[PDB]
Amino acid sequence: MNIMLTLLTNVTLASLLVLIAFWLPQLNAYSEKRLPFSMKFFLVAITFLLFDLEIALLLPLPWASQTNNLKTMLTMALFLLILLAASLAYEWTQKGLEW
Amino acid sequence: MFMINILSLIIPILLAVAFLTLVERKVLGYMQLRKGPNVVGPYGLLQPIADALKLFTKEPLRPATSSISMFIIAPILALSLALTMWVPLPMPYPLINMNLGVLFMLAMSSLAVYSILWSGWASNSKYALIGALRAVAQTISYEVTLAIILLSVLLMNGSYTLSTLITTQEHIWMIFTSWPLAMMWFISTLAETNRAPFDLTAGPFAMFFMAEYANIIMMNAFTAILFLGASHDPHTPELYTINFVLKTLALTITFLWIRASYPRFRYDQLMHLLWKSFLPLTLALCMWHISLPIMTASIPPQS
Amino acid sequence: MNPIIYTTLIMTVMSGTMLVMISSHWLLIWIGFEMNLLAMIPVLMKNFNPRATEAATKYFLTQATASMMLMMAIIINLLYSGQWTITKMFNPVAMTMMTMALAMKLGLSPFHFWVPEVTQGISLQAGLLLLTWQKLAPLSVLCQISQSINPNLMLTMAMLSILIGGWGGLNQTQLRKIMAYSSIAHMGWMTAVLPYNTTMTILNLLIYITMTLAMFMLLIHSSATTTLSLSHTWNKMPVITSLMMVTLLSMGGLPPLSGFMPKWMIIQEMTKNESIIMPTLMAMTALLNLYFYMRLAYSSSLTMFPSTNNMKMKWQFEHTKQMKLLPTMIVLSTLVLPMTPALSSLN
Amino acid sequence: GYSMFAVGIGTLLFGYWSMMKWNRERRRLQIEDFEARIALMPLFQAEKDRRVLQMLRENLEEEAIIMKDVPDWKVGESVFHTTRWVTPMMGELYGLRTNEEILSATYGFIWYT
Amino acid sequence: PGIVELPTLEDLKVQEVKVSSSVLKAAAHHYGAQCDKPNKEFMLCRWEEKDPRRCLEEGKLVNQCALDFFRQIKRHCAEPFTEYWTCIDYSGLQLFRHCRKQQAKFDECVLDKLGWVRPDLGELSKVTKVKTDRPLPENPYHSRARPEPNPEAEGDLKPAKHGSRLFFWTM
Amino acid sequence: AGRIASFLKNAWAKEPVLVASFAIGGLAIILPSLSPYTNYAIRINRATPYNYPVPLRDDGNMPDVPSHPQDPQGPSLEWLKNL
Amino acid sequence: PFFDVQKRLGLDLDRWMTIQSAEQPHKIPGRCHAFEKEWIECAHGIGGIRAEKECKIEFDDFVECLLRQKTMKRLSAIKRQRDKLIKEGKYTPPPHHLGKEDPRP
Amino acid sequence: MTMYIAFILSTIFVIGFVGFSSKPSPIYGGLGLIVSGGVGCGIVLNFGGSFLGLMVFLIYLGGMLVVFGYTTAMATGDWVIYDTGDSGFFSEEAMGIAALYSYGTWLVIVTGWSLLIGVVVIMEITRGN
Amino acid sequence: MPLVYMNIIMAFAIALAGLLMYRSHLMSSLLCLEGMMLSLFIMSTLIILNTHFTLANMMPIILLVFAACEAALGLSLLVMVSNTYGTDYVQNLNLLQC
Ligand SMILES: CCCCCCCCCCCCCCCCC[C@@H](O)O[C@H](CO[C@H](O)CCCCCCCCCCCCCCC)COP(=O)(O)OCC[N+](C)(C)C
Ligand SMILES: CCCCCCCCCCCCCCCCC[C@@H](O)O[C@H](CO[C@H](O)CCCCCCCCCCCCCCC)COP(=O)(O)OCC[N+](C)(C)C
Ligand SMILES: CCCCCCCC/C=C\CCCCCCCC(=O)O[C@H](COC(=O)CCCCCCC/C=C/CCCCCCCC)COP(=O)(O)OCCN
Ligand SMILES: CCCCCCCC/C=C\CCCCCCCC(=O)O[C@H](COC(=O)CCCCCCC/C=C/CCCCCCCC)COP(=O)(O)OCCN
Repeated sequence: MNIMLTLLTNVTLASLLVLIAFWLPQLNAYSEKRLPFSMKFFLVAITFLLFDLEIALLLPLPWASQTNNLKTMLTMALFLLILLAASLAYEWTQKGLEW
Repeated sequence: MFMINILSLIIPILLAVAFLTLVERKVLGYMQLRKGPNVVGPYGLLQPIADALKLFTKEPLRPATSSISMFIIAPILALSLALTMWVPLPMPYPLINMNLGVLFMLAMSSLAVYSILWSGWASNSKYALIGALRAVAQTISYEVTLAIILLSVLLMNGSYTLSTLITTQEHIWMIFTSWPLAMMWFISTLAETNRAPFDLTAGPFAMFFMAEYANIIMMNAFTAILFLGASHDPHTPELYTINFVLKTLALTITFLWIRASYPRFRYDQLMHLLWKSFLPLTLALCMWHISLPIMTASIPPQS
Repeated sequence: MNPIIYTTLIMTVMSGTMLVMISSHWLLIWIGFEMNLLAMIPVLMKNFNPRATEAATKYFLTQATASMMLMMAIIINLLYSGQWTITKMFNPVAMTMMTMALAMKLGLSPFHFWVPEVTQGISLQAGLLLLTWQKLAPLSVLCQISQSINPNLMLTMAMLSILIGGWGGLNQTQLRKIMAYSSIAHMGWMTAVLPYNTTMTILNLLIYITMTLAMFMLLIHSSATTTLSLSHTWNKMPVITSLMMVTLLSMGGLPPLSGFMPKWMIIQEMTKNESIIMPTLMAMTALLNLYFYMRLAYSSSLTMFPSTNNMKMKWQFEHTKQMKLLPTMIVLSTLVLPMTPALSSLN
Repeated sequence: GYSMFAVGIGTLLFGYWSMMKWNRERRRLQIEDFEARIALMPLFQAEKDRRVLQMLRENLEEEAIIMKDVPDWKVGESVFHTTRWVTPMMGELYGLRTNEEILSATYGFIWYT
Repeated sequence: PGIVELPTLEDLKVQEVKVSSSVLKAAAHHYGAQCDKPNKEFMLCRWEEKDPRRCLEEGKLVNQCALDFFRQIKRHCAEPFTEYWTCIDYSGLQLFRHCRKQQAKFDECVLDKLGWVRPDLGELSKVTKVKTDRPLPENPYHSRARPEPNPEAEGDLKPAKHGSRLFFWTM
Repeated sequence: AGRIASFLKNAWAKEPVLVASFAIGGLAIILPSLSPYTNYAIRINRATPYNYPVPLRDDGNMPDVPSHPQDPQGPSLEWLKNL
Repeated sequence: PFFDVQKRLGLDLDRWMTIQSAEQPHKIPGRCHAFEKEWIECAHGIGGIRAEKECKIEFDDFVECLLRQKTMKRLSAIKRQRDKLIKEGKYTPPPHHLGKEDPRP
Repeated sequence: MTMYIAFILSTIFVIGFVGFSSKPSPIYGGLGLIVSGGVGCGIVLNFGGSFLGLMVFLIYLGGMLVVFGYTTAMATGDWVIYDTGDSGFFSEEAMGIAALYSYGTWLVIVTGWSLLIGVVVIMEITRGN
Repeated sequence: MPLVYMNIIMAFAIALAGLLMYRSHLMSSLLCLEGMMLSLFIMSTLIILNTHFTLANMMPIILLVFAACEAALGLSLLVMVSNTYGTDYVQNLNLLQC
């Protein structure tokens, strides 16, 4: 409830300020007188998406450290990070990071 | 007495980002062997008021041919995110105490690029669209490293709670435990907020400017809390508040100093810098920080 | 593509199918399907061209929709019974939706429209892999839950598949579309015996895989895509045309060739359950498959079509690359009727 | 060149040692707090059982009063074939209570920030 | 199917412990050390019976024992305990680390008066044994009778009679 | 031996970031299997009481199970205190 | 079809997540642990058909625990009748249900 | 009771799905998708799954729908199902999710391999030729 | 079965209908697929959290990951189509026919 009130207050204040800034100069009358589609941008977007997915996999590490299976958890975390590094390396060597 | 707290957290932030422009002009002027604004008011103190009044009384240059919907939506989202990204912060007691505060900050920072995307799309120009695309790509690329560094550092904290960061650094700053991660985090915050050397690019313009400067102050306060902890005495929080504010101001002055003291990167140069210098080191240091508590039997408590 | 990358993608496709077949969790089965779909796309796009891209995007759209439907069915089944193990579905709506998802994955009618176009756009090698290997995971999943599937839905979809394959095969001229419609009809035949005996389903799957592997390898050997390109083959390698005609006769269900073993056996099983009208209908429908196979045989081997002068130069050069297991595939798809009882091996 | 790397590594090692000691102390404090909670648990369990049973009894009394006119209603009829004790839902306890405590019970922990 | 049985409100009446959470946390260690036997009996009964309605007497016993413990504390060491729980109460997290000094004063006072030794680290979390005369419940799950298993017949394999017997195949 | 040293010297020039990253990653992979404190970390994790310890029913044949928390029987956390 | 590699090798690749009552972390119990345990023990080594026919009581209780349809129906009926009576005016709620009660710890 | 806040959020979710399901001007359908995703995250957070809701709000909105918008621009009744007891001194959702590394070794292996193969597949497809 | 689950399944059905309608703009088809995925995530999360099936909390995250990967794949294909035609209208994919 408190966070909902905070978000509503923030949005309301921002909207009110924007509209008053937009309408204060509007009271006074005045004169009132493609193809390229670069592939590199799409490639960097896709790379960001995939690395974001791997980061999502990596996120629960702070709570994963208390399991009594420290060897298995450590092996799995290092496996995930090694796969992330290997994906980056494959993208690097095959000229996937060129402008 | 909750709305009072929200207003007392919102209005001072806006005043701070109002006077940050004056402080930045003065600092750059004195670094460039001149004086900043010192005619309007005693020492330029009335300059932000004059700038705001001039901006709000100037006619807006609405394209009259674009999508007015997204054109008016984008500043709303930018300012709303900039203001709502302050509530988890403990100084020293957060306004809203959340278990997963850091993830909330990361999520809002990730959402921040929608304003850039929509402003570029609604600008109705191919050049503006290209600029927006470059800005979006840079922001997301650097936010990847932001997230990785954040989780790697929090591995020594115990959880995602922001308040616990005060307890972790009670005896020693986190700057000494991991300085390389801190330096890469500082550069990532510089590049995320579009600041030199990474700044390739009436009403809504002022809206965007306030959002950007509020993001600057937020990022610097977050870095101060995360890496430069202050002693917290429960019976007198004013000491912690003073220390935290001083560290935030020092980091902001460092931001202005860095802007004034360096040339700017190219787009491809900064993309290369990230993808080929920060990300490999970030992965290596994340592995090191995963393995370190198990090596030294110093796993943080909370779970 | 690089040979190492191609080998890795093929291993990933096989690993996804294996994960689907050897897993006892619905989530792991869905993961296996996703891995199969993810690695299968570049195999279609090995020879880059607009037709391959369009076929690949059609295949991706259909498979993604099927996977989403399958996941929704899994979610509903979990909701109405907190079980993840692949067993009795415990819900009618979940079973119906999962049946539609597996029909989309398999290609049974009326979800059959994508098969002819995807087969036509993509190459012969890609088509061969898609036609035989892809069927193994959905068929295994259907066999694992055959005790819960509604006989009405499966039987009507199988009948519609047989009818549609038989009718659509008559019109086509390109060989790849003929193979697509043949696959549709064979799967209509094969899924009709799922509620009764899954061993017959597996036996029909094995026989069909052998026959279509042999026919696709023969089509690759004599690089023919349209009917006339196949008619030109007799002037260079008559043995290939003769073997192809024998395999085509086998694929039509003519005894004593191997292709008669499944149909016959399948009919027998549906006669044990007092189902008489349907096997008769499917036999008279498979007569249409026989008809267009016979037309292809007339065009290819039993008559000598006009040749071309330049073909003389092709007389001097031999096939540099020989594909192993082609003679074995032909023999297994033509002369294994006398060993029919070996189906008791629960193959 | 060597001196800068040596200084950096020395700072890293000092920070690691200090954090090791502090984190071990935090582990000990956490164990102490958990032991205090463990010592306090049985009283809380007893009070919770008593409160749940009292709420169920009050709901049963109200059901007996209200359902008096419904013809085929059996007051306090279980919906499970087994006779084993089954933990009641939130609605089984706060079904007939006022709305504010319904909201408190269902949403207070989530909404408390 | 069936009628649930619930104890009358007179069966749930007991002298409640009317102290706040901080007061309970201040004396949690000594309460656990001294009042251990009724607490352990109640908790074992709760875990074995799997039914709140079969453990009312142990709940009343633990309430009474806690009241006796707090009455002793009030009689002997009221003021140091008051200071200690006030300090514990002030903090938001109610941390023991904040005011070890007041805790030391309270511990020494209660060791002087009642001779109580504060349990060390790793002692209140031990698993213990309880000697009780309550009979072990024979079927706490109220389960039915398990259905009879399949015959699972056995024997020596013999060759199939007349082979496969599949149509005309004689082998 | 000489070729490997020459290659490492070459990589340490004009590419120090990759060398540092690989060295740190290799150290993080290798070291935990050699450190003697990892078993201490496992024991510390095991010693944290998250759930209520349910007492066992006494039958007269449990000498290793203490009857009171103060009793000497049972696991002790003196090793943790000394750390 | 189903090549049971796990049971052949005893690997336990994916069997721990199949059911609610199988070794949860920190021994956190499922909401319907008891009912699922009862049904599983009823239907083990019996076969699909016999388990469906004979252990229907346990499965019905399990589904009732999972979805609580009958409990919702009963509570809705009670609430509707109480609303009708309070509309006619023959029923008044006690202080306990009006917030005027004496709360207990 | 808050006018069935779960029901209000579910209805707003359905309204957003209807709005973006008509597929008008794919950028506007995207905007409807962000609205629906925000409402769904609100539902999940209200239910009690804070980590999963924040997971949606971070991954889905920040990365995946952002990539969607990037590519587009480049071109032309309740409250009764709940529990009764407590979770102890931890959050059950966080423990279950963090059990991915100690229990779900198979899941981690297959997901990592799938992601690596996805990288390879994307490079192969976008290579061109 | 409460109204929340009914509304979620209704949302999934609406998204499926939108995907199958196919007016134009294959990007809209991908958006409909991802709306279906989001509905699946919400429903699975609610079901798993309601029953305290702790070990199943892994399932949504995993799901999301895989689904997002598919989305990426789909986008790639879309791009190629545009690079061959200049635009992503669905009616342009008519070279292959039954
Ligand atoms: C043309 C006809 C098809 C031919 C197919 C190719 C022939 C070559 C294949 C080489 C051997 C195949 C298998 C390799 C042996 C080891 C694998 C073995 O362990 O698998 C066993 C099983 O063995 C195979 O199933 C038998 C393979 C034999 C296939 C031939 C039967 C064809 C019948 C009609 C044609 C007669 C033969 C013609 C010449 C080959 C385990 O069975 P099980 O895990 O417990 O049950 C799983 C099935 N369920 C789930 C339905 C219950
Ligand atoms: C066995 C066959 C080997 C050859 C064939 C390989 C086929 C494909 C490769 C994938 C199969 C690998 C098998 C791994 C199965 C995981 C389960 C098993 O390993 O036990 C685990 C043991 O963990 C091991 O550390 C697994 C490490 C293996 C992962 C490292 C390398 C994996 C590479 C596999 C291919 C992936 C892509 C290629 C990478 C190079 C569980 O540990 P445990 O503590 O008892 O149980 C915890 C649960 N509790 C809490 C109930 C007790
Ligand atoms: C015994 C076990 C010990 C464990 C090992 C740990 C030790 C690790 C030792 C090495 C770690 C060092 C990592 C530091 C980060 C490296 C970044 C980097 O290398 O990038 C630079 C580039 O970095 C930059 O130039 C960025 C400049 C951006 C402007 C900022 C100027 C810096 C001045 C500001 C002060 C920084 C403040 C830091 C403290 C912040 C407080 C919170 C190199 O790029 P190039 O020159 O192009 O070379 C690559 C091609 N060969
Ligand atoms: C087994 C551990 C693995 C995990 C740890 C590392 C994780 C993350 C780090 C790796 C991320 C991806 C790396 C991708 C590698 C790509 C290599 C490459 O192609 O780069 C070459 C250049 O790189 C090389 O020279 C080859 C590799 C460099 C050295 C590799 C490691 C050397 C040995 C490491 C260990 C050192 C010895 C240990 C000493 C211990 C202390 C005494 C091309 O240069 P460009 O940048 O493209 O050109 C720009 C200028 N025109």
